[PDB]
Amino acid sequence: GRGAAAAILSLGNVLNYLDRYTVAGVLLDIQQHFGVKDRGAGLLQSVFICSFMVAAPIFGYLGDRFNRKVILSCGIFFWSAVTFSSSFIPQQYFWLLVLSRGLVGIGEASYSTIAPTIIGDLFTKNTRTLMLSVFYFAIPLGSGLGYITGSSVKQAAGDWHWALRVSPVLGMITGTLILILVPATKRGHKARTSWLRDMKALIRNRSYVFSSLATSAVSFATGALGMWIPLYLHRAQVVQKTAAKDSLIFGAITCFTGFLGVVTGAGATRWCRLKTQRADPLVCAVGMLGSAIFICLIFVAAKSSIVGAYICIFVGETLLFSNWAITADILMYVVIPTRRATAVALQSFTSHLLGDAGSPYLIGFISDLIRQSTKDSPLWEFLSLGYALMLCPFVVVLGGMFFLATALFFVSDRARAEQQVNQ
Amino acid sequence: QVQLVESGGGLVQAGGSLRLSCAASGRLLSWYDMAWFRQAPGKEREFVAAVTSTGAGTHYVDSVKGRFTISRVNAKNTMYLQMNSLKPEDTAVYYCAAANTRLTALSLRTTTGSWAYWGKGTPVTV
Repeated sequence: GRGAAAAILSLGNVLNYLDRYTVAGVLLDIQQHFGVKDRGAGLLQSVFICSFMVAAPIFGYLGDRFNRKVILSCGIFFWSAVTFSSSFIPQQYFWLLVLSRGLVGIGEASYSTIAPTIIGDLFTKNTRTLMLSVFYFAIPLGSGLGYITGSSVKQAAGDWHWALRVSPVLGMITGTLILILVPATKRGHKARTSWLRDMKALIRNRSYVFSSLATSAVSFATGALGMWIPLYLHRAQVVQKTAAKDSLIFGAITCFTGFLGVVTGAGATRWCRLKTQRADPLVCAVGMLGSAIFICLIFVAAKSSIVGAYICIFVGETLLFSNWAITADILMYVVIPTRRATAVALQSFTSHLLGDAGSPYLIGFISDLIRQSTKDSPLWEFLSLGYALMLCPFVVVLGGMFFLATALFFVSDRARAEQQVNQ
Repeated sequence: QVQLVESGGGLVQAGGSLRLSCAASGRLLSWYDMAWFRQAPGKEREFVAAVTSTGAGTHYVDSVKGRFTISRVNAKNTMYLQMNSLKPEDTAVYYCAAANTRLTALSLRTTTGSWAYWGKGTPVTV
């Protein structure tokens, strides 16, 4: 039975996303403990994403050098040990935690780049598609589990440190199993010149660049929200006269909204392709516009009620995540197969570069700049963070415009791809 | 679910010109790469020509280049084929086929089995 390897890799990916988003739930505790402003809070996630984006292509290339199971297990052990060590960092030191987050990002990039190739090599059928679908559905569930685990451990233990201590141990329990229940596959296949030629061909392409910018905007919005929303909700609750719950609620909402958004995007694409051939970018653009509207609406109605904020977060995150299952189909319809893989790598770089990497530190810097100009108070800091996160709907609308431009150039670039393939 | 209907095929005098129209109404035609095949009386199905989704790619046979033209219109949801200077060996039944669009070499896809969708087929006699 080869399904044991798929199951253990799926559990490992769940734990990977849990470890990635554990810091999100206890960002407030970390800020209170270390006596730092929002700049460091954003910088943690920024460094994590930067290390992830730098290391992912390197590990992807290294996966064809030696056995992938060994390097995958080594990366899992490395990031687990780094997190466990970071759980015991002295208060007066802050750069050590940043370096630990960078090392964890390196390990997570290694795992995320290596494991899907192993899963794809294990199965060659519709079962491969089903297993990849499960492995990728593990993402929102993993993020929700990370949020709720951080909240629950912080509440029960009484100290946030154990939040970084519970996850690594399971990783070891995972890693050994991966060292045992993952079969070894005996598979194999001008590199710089090929990269240069593919980059030159792709730059001249039109819809590909706009789609990459749109997914970069999506990554920007998702990173900023997933990094700052629980803290913003806690500040809003502090503002209200009424006296961990927010993190659990946001984790459950994140999981449910990710699954629902993927489902509704797939359904809208299925039931809208009959109208016209440009359904794939149009659905994404409509979802982005709706998500931007609801992201503005939550900040409009955050001060009034928290139930409305939860509902608006639910709807906005669903609409925002609706594009994840359609971006790949947009990409594979324009780029020719020979240059597809490289294209993905470039996108997997660009979406991280202009998007997820800069978003948390930019939001923190804007919030700090606004807060410095005014006397420090819970109301004023809440307003400053709200104004900082008000930049998200602007980026979401820009991504919607980019999706509209992709729809405009869709048919022309498809025709160019067809005539190049047949040439 | 796409239904293909052929029209304009029939017996014609040698050396003339003819137009064949393949119409689809089940779904949108912009999602399908189309092609024409012929069933010779003494042979099996044979590839004739093919048109990609946007019409930017065309492939023919060594005995077909410079004699046949094939194109499509998605606004009217119909593909057309023009045959000129017909040879006596062209008397056969022609089938219009459509397949899910793929960014593969159109010339390499001439296996008469990859096209999951077929039509009624019309006989043309020279």
